[PDB]
Amino acid sequence: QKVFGITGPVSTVGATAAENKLNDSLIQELKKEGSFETEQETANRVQVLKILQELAQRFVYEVSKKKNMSDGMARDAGGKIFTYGSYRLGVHGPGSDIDTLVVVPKHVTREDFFTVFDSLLRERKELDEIAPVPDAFVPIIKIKFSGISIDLICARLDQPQVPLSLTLSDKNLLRNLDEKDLRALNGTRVTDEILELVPKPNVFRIALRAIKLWAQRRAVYANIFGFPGGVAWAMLVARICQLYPNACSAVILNRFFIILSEWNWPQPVILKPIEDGPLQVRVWNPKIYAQDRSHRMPVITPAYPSMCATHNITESTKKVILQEFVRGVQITNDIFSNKKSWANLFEKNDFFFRYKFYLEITAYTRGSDEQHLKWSGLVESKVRLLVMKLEVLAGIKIAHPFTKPFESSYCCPTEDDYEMIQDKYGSHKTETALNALKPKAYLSTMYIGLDFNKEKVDIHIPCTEFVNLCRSFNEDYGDHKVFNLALRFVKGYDLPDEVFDENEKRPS
Ligand SMILES: [Mg+2]
Repeated sequence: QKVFGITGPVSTVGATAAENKLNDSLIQELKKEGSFETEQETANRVQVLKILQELAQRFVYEVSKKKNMSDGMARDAGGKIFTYGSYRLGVHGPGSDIDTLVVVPKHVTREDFFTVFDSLLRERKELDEIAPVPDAFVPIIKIKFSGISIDLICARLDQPQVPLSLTLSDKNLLRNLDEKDLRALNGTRVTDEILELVPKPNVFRIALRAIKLWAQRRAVYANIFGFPGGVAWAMLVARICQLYPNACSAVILNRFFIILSEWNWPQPVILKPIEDGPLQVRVWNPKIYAQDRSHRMPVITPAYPSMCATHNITESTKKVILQEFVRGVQITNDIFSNKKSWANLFEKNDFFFRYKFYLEITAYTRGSDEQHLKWSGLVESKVRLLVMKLEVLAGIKIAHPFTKPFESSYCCPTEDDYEMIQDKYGSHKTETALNALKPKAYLSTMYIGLDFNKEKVDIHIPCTEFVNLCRSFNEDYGDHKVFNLALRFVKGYDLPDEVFDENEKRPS
């Protein structure tokens, strides 16, 4: 049974009463920490999805009519919404976006999605916000609609109709699709497979809710900065579910930390045998592809074509993940022996207390929210490259990127003030000299914690290269009247208080 994975179960023993009690405690702690939304919020999501399906049909219909098709053929053309990622898995929370895919027949172009479908959304009274990003890895429209955040992508099939009955599991659907359409289909195909690959979906969901919370709190969740993201975490949980098909989620978590802490990296985590299929694309294969051999902690997607979802993991972030696995073993063991609580497991990281030195990376923009989102996105996208350059330097013991940029915005009349913002920010010694308060200047700041092992050592070259790289991406970047980029080396005693919550106090 594929549900027991590629190695067979470790144990088919069922949960005991004591284990189920630990599981009840685990669920109550998840509830206390806000993991679950209300029944009303779930209803609200279901309603917006009905509307999205209606609009997806209307979109395909309108495009079809514009290309001179009869009413019947335009109806027949169809159009269908799917969800993927956390909502589709049922592990979403009150804040969560719905990752949503719009699948359209062959005559409906990506251009049509960004014009006709985009306009259909803008005509709705329920639309709160809309931000099209036709450039992203997967071209996307991000919206808020009746208060719910929806992330919308589009895939064009090589068939003239998209009926309501359509499922995406048939790998023949991938024939004749361009790279972007393949990418677009991959998310939903993988999510759907993960669900079919675990022995008991609700055990999986509770375990994954816990790992998502744990990973966010422990600052090991962010694919962009070299940590596993949602799909990778989902697959790691799924693997352990297969090994203990009759276990309770609390037991899955204990076994998870142990197994992954002890695992023989770079040996891969795989949920089902790697499939071949009808395309000429490479499937993950460290035997024959040197890039694949380089993956440090490979977590491989099950849907054809299999790929490594954790390719971004670096030398430094691997160490952090493994450290966090070890803490998890210690703590869950203690919870099982009734010495510690689930709340102990989910305690927030102490990133800003644990290093003597930090590198601050600040992306400034003076203009619209749009070009800042684009600029910072760009700068944010390169941070992992700086980490890889820093971490291989002789003097550097670790270069540990934080997982979330600190965001800020300001009243910036001149022209002068933008200059003054770039100056007093990043150090607690000079930061107080800000206000008001908060025409606008944006900031995104990433932090890299540094551990060094005649002192120094000199990190300025990779830093300068990083700045030059980010400026290179177009002539605008590039400017200096609008876009700017700063790297600052700070001691821990001198970190800005944006970095501590009103719950901790700064070290010295
Ligand atoms: Mg998302």
